[PDB]
Amino acid sequence: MNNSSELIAVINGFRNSGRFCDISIVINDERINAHKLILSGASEYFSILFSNNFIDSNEYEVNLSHLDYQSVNDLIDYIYGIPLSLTNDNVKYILSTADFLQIGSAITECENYILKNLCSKNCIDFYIYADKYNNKKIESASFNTILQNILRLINDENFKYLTEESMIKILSDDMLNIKNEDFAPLILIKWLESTQ
Amino acid sequence: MNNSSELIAVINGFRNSGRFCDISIVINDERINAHKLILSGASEYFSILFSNNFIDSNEYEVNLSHLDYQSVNDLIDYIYGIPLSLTNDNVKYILSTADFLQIGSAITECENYILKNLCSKNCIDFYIYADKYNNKKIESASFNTILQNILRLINDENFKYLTEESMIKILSDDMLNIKNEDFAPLILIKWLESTQ
Amino acid sequence: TMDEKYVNSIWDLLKNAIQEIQRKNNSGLSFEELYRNAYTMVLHKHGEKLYTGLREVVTEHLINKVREDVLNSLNNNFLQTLNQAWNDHQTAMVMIRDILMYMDRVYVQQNNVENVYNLGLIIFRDQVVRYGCIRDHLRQTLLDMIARERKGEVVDRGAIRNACQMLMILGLEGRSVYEEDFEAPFLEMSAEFFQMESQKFLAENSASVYIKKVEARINEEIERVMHCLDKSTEEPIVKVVERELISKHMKTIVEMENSGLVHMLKNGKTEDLGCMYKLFSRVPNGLKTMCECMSSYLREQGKALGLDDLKSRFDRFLLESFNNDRLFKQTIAGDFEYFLNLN
Amino acid sequence: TMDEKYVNSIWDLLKNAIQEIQRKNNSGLSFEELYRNAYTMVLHKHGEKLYTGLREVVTEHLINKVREDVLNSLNNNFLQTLNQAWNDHQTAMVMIRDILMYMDRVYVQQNNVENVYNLGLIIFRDQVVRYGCIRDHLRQTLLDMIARERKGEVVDRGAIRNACQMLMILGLEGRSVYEEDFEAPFLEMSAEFFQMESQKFLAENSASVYIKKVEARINEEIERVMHCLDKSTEEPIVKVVERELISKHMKTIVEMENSGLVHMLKNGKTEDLGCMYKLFSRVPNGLKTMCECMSSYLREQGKALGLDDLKSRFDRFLLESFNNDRLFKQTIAGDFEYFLNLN
Repeated sequence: MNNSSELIAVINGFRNSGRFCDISIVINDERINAHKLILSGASEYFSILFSNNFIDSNEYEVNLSHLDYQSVNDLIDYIYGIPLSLTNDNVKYILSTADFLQIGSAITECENYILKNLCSKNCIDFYIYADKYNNKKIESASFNTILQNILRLINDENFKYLTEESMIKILSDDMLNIKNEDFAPLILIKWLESTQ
Repeated sequence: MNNSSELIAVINGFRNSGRFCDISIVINDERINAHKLILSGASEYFSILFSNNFIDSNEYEVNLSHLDYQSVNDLIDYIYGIPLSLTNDNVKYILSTADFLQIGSAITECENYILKNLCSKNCIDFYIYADKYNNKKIESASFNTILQNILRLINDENFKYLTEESMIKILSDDMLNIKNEDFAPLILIKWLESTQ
Repeated sequence: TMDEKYVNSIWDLLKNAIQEIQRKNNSGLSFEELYRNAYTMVLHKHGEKLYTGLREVVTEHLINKVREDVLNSLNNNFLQTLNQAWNDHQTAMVMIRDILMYMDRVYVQQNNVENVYNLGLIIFRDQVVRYGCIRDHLRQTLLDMIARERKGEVVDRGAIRNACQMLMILGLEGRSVYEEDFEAPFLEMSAEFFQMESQKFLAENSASVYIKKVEARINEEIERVMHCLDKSTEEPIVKVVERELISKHMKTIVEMENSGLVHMLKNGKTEDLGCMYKLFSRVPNGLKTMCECMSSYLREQGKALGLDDLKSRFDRFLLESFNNDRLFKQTIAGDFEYFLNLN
Repeated sequence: TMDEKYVNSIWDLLKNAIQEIQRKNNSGLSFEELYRNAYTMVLHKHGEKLYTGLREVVTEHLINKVREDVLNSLNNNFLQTLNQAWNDHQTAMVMIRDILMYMDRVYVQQNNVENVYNLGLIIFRDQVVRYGCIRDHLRQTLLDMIARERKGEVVDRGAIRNACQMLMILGLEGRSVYEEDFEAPFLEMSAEFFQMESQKFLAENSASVYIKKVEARINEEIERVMHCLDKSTEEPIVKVVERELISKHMKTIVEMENSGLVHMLKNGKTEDLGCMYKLFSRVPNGLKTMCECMSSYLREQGKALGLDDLKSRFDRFLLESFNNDRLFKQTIAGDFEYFLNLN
């Protein structure tokens, strides 16, 4: 039998109790107590951090104030025996933090959720996100989902946030789902009306 | 997805490397390096040991010379991502050590293997074992398997090791698989001939 | 017998250790060494001496020391001394279960007896908490604090919270101790208070003011349970409030001169009549009393009379105040069929 | 452009850090701070400056410092200095991959280029190990040590083991570097030694002694591979031993006067004839040569003769020495059918 799931539950029980905790994560004013070994196993950032090769290797406190608290907290819960409660609103921020901390187990679960739930109302927001965080995997997928719902998205609320360079990339050549071969200038008019 | 099996593999990788190891187990002249948190999660002996309530709580070395080395080593491997390679010869010693260290995950896997592989050639040895280690679960099962193979076991090699009190318990009342209602004194003769 | 003198000597080593944990001298105790002595004792079929011995040592400590410390504090910080005694017992029993863990996993499991934790709870319950003078004083202290808070005084809610949570745990995953020692005399004392307060409100307040005052007491008693007691007491106390203030005065509330149901139907106090419906729906025969008083007024007004003005008015009361109840609907419809029978 | 001067400045911070790791001054370097600079560089599509820059810094260190340290040690502890340079490069590249981890997980993954570890191996291979004078000296040092050990001298096997394991890793999960730089001239040098040793043994030893001496050399060359080289060299060296000592002298070994196969068949040296069968089975046309020489002797003896004595003797050789081979069986049976044809 496999007792890996039973063992992690006792370790998570020790984490809540404060037992064996040899590391603390500080995000502005919030504190999360965990174990050096557990964080190093799932996240490669902590593995390279506690490698005894740098000045920051032998410390009790780690400052990660530039990252979202609820994102970091849920990611530590994911490292432990708690499954990730993925929702369309938080997945955007959980992926960014997982990409920085380089956790393979969480980066895949977030990407798979985004690709699966890539709707017409979502794709418009996920493209600008992947264009900022250099995620070419989601950047290409959100672009394809925008192109197949182009005439539905020109009237959408999030259409104003799309950059000038992004508009050129969309109209550039082909694959844009337009039945009439004269919709392209009308799409440009709607963008110039929404952005002003 | 569940990444509990992936996480324990990295922790076992750190264990072999010597990373985060804050405890050492000494058996006569042999040494096993592990983590305080991992041993406390599966074995309740280490959990009560590293509880900060005793003099032995804050130490780097634990002396367990009264236990079998290969048994302790394989049990630590069982606490980590390595499955227990159970065989009729080592299961006798792995259960004894697992009972002392009070590991629930290993005590069940060993008992289930003993009950499953309880043959006529095995039961005779497992009874004397359970009579010494006060294991009433296997003691009753080995007794039933001896009683159903009584006439086959009177000629067996391990028959001489059965105590006088054990012989009285077997012949005491019923359940002994004997077709003729006059085999009981002949069984006593074979015991007095084997033990002399 | 060698072992009859040897096992009695190995027990004396474990007996001294348990006594050291009771004195909070666990700091200089070796777990490794003490565990082996308990391990060897269980393996050699001498678990009876260890278990019977454990009961006798814990009993000695809770009678001679713990019981006397509580009895010598009956007048000064009683609840604080009893709670400290409870916390010290819990801390001691965990470390006692820690060194005698092999007995707690092998002996008590196959012999089918109470574990170290449960055994400690039984002795602390029978010899301290349920002990004569302490049991009476705990009941008298807790009931007085609730009686003082109801008058308008400030009491230590946390001390009541700790004492109630102690009585719940001592029931061994049950409420038998909390019910007998606290809940039963609490509901008996409360009923006496609610009945006297009912008599006051019926003489110094209006029927409309009374209904709103009962709702205020229902919400006040829910707060006391959630903050000071166990939440399983929420339903039993609400039922006592409902019985003493509504059920025992159902006919009285509706028959109040220039304030009751008849007065509300005349003046057309829609939202005020709805408050009566919300309160009387809680108790049995509550809405039945409201219907009987309504039918008494409706039948007399239809007898005096034209009739389309009464049906329009009573339909407005049915939908807005009585939340379109089928009992109230058949009462109105039944009374209008009676007026057609007259002529 | 601001960023054309800003990104060049943020790179100078990372450039100084990589140079500090190369000097083994990693002790006072902050991972947290250095990781953010590489993280911001990759996110802002400036990974090209970081990757091209990394190659140029590593190239600078391995040409100006590492290459010169090896070239200045060609006469004193060459293998020790080269192995130290190899270990220092491996330790530096791990910590370089450590601070530039975000580039190693995002940039090289989506742009499909070599990782920090593989990039370091290419530059260390092309600029140090495969560099003109070092490449020639490494080949001349390793081959001399093997040539000395074959003569009966004691050599540093561990230094050969480390140098061979270095050449295997530099092939990027392949043996291309080890084969070209070491294996090919090794098999060429060995073949020259085995042929000269063959000429010695054929003049100073018997055919029976020769076969046992070849087996001794086969087992000696297997030991050298297992202890000093890569185990993939086991088959290529054994084949060289087999070709130079057996294949090139097949007819010579069996035709040895008063020592060969004919002499063994006359004297009936069963176990000694079996040794020839075990050695000749390794090479193609080996057992064919043994059969042709056996048929030449068997046909002449049957011609001279009665015949039942020859068949009984040759059946004893077939089962005991020739392990009941079907080729040897049809040769004996075919020769006895020829004697029946004579008369």
